[PDB]
Amino acid sequence: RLIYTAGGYFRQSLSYLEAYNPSDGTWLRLADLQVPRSGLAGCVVGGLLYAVGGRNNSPDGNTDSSALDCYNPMTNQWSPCAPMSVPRNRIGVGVIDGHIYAVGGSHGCIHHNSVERYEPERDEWHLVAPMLTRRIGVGVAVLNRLLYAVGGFDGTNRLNSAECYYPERNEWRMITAMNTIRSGAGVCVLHNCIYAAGGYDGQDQLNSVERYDVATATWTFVAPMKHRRSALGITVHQGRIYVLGGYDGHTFLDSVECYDPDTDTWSEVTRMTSGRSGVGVAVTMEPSR
Repeated sequence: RLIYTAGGYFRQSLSYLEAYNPSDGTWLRLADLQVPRSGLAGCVVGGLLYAVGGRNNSPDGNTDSSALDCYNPMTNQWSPCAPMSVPRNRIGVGVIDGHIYAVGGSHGCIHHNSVERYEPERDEWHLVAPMLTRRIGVGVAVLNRLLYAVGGFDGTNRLNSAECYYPERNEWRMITAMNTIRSGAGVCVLHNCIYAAGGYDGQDQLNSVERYDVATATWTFVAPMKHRRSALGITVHQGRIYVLGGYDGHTFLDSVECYDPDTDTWSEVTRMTSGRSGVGVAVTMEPSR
């Protein structure tokens, strides 16, 4: 029931965990991340909210993060998990069958093509087959138990290419590229389509939104957001898409926009308590309190 946003960046990495109630209007302030992190991803397995990778930008210094941390709304408490094999700033993650897949990201000057899988019931990570492409700022979505990695930055070029991970074959296969090159887009799975919203093509922050249909293996341009934004947070709540924050080339946005697929329209629904980009976002049960 609530939209949780963890971490982010507002001229320094942030610790915030805040949850938006799309009915009430309210933002709830919850327990801070142990460590401030930007460029992380969020996901939910078995009701727990996971914060994965990212980077700690502080005045004391900067360090990419391999950390996995788990938040429990019934206790309003964070607990650490076993970390990834490598730090991963600007990671994408997706969940297949109760397992968390960590995709791409960077570590200093290394641009990962590696991919690894977390099993919550054993608190253990294992490497899986690497992507065909090094991708940082990669968008990740799962559609029909397949894991898609969309766009990103390979360290030299930004990418419109997409590829598809078959968990039980353990291999990646290229699929149809998007219309638009995008790093730091919001990618999620609505109904039966993969959406890719915003991002950065190396010249402009983007407001366009496109969506992949597996059946026709085709990307179709849809209604664009109101605000160009890169490094936005994104999630799906009650059959609608929410995008949070991001960076428009000048300001760190607090704008939250909501996409209604039955009307193909975006509208602004709230403002975050403060502008930020690079947050981790996901949906789970509201805190007991």
